[PDB]
Amino acid sequence: HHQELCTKGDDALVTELECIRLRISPETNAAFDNAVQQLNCLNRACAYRKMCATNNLEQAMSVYFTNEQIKEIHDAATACDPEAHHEHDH
Repeated sequence: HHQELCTKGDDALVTELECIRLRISPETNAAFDNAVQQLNCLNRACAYRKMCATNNLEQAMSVYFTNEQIKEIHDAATACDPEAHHEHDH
């Protein structure tokens, strides 16, 4: 859209920031590391949020992990919950 670059603001993106920094559990480290390596944001939230914007990090990370894997790191990095659920969803 436009105003959809994570409309939960930088604030909740910072919440997710800490829920990205929790080392997570999935291929998160390997995958995003060479992913946000691409974008070279260093900060993995730049990566995650730019996918949230219009993709970016998903290149290398998605090469490494599978769709199901990033389902995990999805709810992992947003809910800070990489083990409990592969998908919290609701």
